[PDB]
Amino acid sequence: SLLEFGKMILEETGKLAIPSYSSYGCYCGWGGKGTPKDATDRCCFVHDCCYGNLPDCNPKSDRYKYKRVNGAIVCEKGTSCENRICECDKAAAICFRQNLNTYSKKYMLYPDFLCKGELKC
Amino acid sequence: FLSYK
Ligand SMILES: CN1c2ccccc2[C@]23C[C@H]4[C@H]([C@@H]5C[C@H](O)N4[C@@H](C5)[C@H]12)[C@H]3O
Repeated sequence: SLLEFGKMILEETGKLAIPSYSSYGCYCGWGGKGTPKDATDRCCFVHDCCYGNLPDCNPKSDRYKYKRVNGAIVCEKGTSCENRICECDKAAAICFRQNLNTYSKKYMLYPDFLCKGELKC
Repeated sequence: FLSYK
């Protein structure tokens, strides 16, 4: 669920999911359209795609359990959906950590009309 | 707590 995803992001980047990643670029947050503006936006695009592979799951509300082995994120055994949701979130959190250096405040609250194009997962 | 990404 978004409860775990947000704690994961904060632990990983130090930034709060809302509003640092709730309305970033063209894919971080609501909606999905256009060309990812940058690496961080690509992380969200891939994350969106990851959820896309789990049609009969509910990523925003299904809660899962995860632990940290030393710094590593370790998803715990849960239902099939919970396992896959956790793996999708884990990857985005790491992807976010890996691209902090290029995080740009000019992409927060990015207007919709500037998200031009299509991109298949 | 604090996400809707
Ligand atoms: C169909 N699929 C797509 C097909 C073509 C382009 C974009 C998308 C998705 C991926 C991702 C996201 C929402 C939430 C879900 O994780 N996925 C769905 C809807 C869309 C949305 O952006």
